[PDB]
Amino acid sequence: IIVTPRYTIIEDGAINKIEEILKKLNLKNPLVITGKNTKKYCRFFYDIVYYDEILNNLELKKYTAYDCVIGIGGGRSIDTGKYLAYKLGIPFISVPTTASNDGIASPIVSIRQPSFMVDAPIAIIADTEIIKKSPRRLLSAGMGDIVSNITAVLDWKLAYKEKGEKYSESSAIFSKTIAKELISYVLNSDLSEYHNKLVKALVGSGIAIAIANSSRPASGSEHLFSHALDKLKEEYNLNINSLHGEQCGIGTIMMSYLHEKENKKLSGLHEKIKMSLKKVDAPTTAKELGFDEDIIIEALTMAHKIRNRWTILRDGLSREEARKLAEETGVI
Amino acid sequence: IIVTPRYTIIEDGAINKIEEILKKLNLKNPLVITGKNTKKYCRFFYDIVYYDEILNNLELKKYTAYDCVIGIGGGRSIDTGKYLAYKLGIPFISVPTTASNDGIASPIVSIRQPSFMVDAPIAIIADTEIIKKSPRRLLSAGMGDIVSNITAVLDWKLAYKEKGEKYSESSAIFSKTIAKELISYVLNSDLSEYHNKLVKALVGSGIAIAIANSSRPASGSEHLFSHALDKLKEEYNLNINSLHGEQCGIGTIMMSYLHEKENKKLSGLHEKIKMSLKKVDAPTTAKELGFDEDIIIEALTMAHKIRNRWTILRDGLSREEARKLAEETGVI
Ligand SMILES: NC(=O)C1=CN([C@@H]2O[C@H](COP(=O)(O)OP(=O)(O)OC[C@H]3O[C@@H](n4cnc5c(N)ncnc54)[C@H](OP(=O)(O)O)[C@@H]3O)[C@@H](O)[C@H]2O)C=CC1
Ligand SMILES: NC(=O)C1=CN([C@@H]2O[C@H](COP(=O)(O)OP(=O)(O)OC[C@H]3O[C@@H](n4cnc5c(N)ncnc54)[C@H](OP(=O)(O)O)[C@@H]3O)[C@@H](O)[C@H]2O)C=CC1
Ligand SMILES: [K+]
Ligand SMILES: [K+]
Ligand SMILES: [Zn+2]
Ligand SMILES: [Zn+2]
Repeated sequence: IIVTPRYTIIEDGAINKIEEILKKLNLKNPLVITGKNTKKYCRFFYDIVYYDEILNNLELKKYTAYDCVIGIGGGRSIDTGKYLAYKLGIPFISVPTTASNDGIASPIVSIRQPSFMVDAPIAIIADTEIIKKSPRRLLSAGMGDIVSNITAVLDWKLAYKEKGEKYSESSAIFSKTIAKELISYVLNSDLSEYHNKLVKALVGSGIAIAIANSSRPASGSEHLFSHALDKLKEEYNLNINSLHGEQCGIGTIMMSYLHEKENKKLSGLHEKIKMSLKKVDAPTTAKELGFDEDIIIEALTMAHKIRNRWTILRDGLSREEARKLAEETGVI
Repeated sequence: IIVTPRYTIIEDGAINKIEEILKKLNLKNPLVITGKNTKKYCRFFYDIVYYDEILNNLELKKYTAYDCVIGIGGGRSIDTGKYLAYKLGIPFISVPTTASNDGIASPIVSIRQPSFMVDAPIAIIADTEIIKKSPRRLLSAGMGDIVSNITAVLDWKLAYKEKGEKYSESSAIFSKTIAKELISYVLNSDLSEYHNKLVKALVGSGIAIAIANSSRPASGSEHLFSHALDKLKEEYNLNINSLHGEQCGIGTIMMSYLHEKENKKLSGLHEKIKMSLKKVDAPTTAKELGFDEDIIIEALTMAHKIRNRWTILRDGLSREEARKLAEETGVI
């Protein structure tokens, strides 16, 4: 069984179409989940809750009256609403106020690792006028999440070839081509439609996940690396507000380089990815990202263990190989 | 808006999931539309109506009570139910009993030309046990409807290039790769999962249409050719039981060859397509299809006029060109 969105809207002023969509879906009493910084975009009568409240106290019969959940804001607002909808057995509507990650339209819940699959949101309502004005850092981070499809798909193919893992060529090429087109737009344009093209790309990626019934087309080694970084932040109680997308971008730079070494046909791939990220002002080094080199290296060595998913990392990098990789790609 | 299916089920015994799916969609009063040969698969107590009977006297408050339409059967049952759902402003559930064309999951209504866009079905319930047993000719025809994505996409790229028509690389490559995968499966395997792979491909193709908001990834000059054939059958009152997919398959052979003349990198594409069609016993010649060579030639010369859609046919083939084309590809 494949669950996809029913409705997808990407346009200026889309936020005003919430009610139209609810009506189309025969829904009447949403619970809105949002953030403190995004509450200003919530202009309607519906009940509103902040994702903090929910998160501190998951478990509930408190939510009995709602026939759906609307997640408005950033990745965490969305992710939290998605999870909540799942727990309540009701549809989820995704209303991103930025373009920072591919959770927007994905069936993936990433509240706490390990992440799991639920239903894709029933609707995606992406107001590009709001998104255009979101903090630049979040838009830049979104690029990180998109370029990662490239290594995710490379890693998927690899897992197919070397471990006979189940693979779909048509899903993979869809996911990959989304990334390719955005890279090529970023490298050849004035960027005046970047926010638009980025949100379309992120939504496309979520659909790819749904259709493949797997995060494989959107998540591979580069994501393992990012999760490792997250683990280490928590562990060492580091105070670094690096974004998910940013970490994935840097991850992709390095993992694309590993794939390049083994396959001369991909010559210049890692450079092109790095360039695309620089062009939109996403970080490409550990220093810009806020991390000491030892954390990057530790994250690399542990990345293959984060999940049971074969990638170009294979059975793992040594500290020495990790250091080399990170040096050669300019991450440190 | 992009409107896509919500639920997609492709598996043995899927027909028994209708109740479950209706419940998930909070739908409770369907009208079932079916055919005389497929009524036997309607094992439920819903109201049932035959498409032919609805088709003659179309235009209605007879149906005010239903909250959805379920189309069960072949292309025409589905196409009729889809149309009806659209007229009533209610969701359509698609329940194919064969795999004969891409109307299964598409937002296209093709009752009579010109065909138009509506909503994608809200659910696709494809029982591969039923479909496996459908008349072999219909399964063979389905291949015709799949390979046509290749020329459709070639024609789309050409319209982008030459007329600046709106184009999506990621949708196009998805649609095209679906066809490639299935061709490759057909040429490499024992065909024991062909029905299953075919249904998945046809559904994928419908999703591609939805996502592109256009029939472009799935319908080009080859489909024009097929419509022209249909026009001529009606006009000369020919009694030829040729299927839509069959006609598209042969169309594809010829249109590929036109693309080949201008782009040598594609050379041999049309022969591979021909081979794939032969491997599943779809017709590849006018004689197998049931037509006289003059009808083929006339259809070719009129195809570009069937709709306002720029293709490799451009402003049209002369009868002499048409004959050469059909001769050079072995169609006549
Ligand atoms: N594999 C993974 O880990 C994935 C995880 N996710 C989920 O996404 C999260 C990351 O999301 P991300 O967006 O990167 O980070 P956050 O959701 O933490 O967002 C960062 C900040 O940006 C703010 N913000 C968002 N939009 C606007 C706007 N228009 N104007 C002003 N501020 C805005 C948010 O405000 P506020 O405080 O109001 O929220 C938040 O404070 C993860 O933690 C996870 O829950 C999603 C995809 C993949
Ligand atoms: N581009 C286009 O123009 C497109 C058009 N269409 C629409 O679809 C139609 C073509 O559909 P297609 O399926 O090729 O042709 P039809 O639906 O006309 O015919 C299929 C025939 O097979 C029978 N049948 C189907 N499944 C079974 C089964 N499991 N067992 C026994 N018999 C079965 C049907 O029965 P029954 O007689 O009971 O119906 C029908 O007689 C077109 O006429 C058009 O309306 C669809 C997609 C694209
Ligand atoms: K991604
Ligand atoms: K097609
Ligand atoms: Zn991600
Ligand atoms: Zn067709």
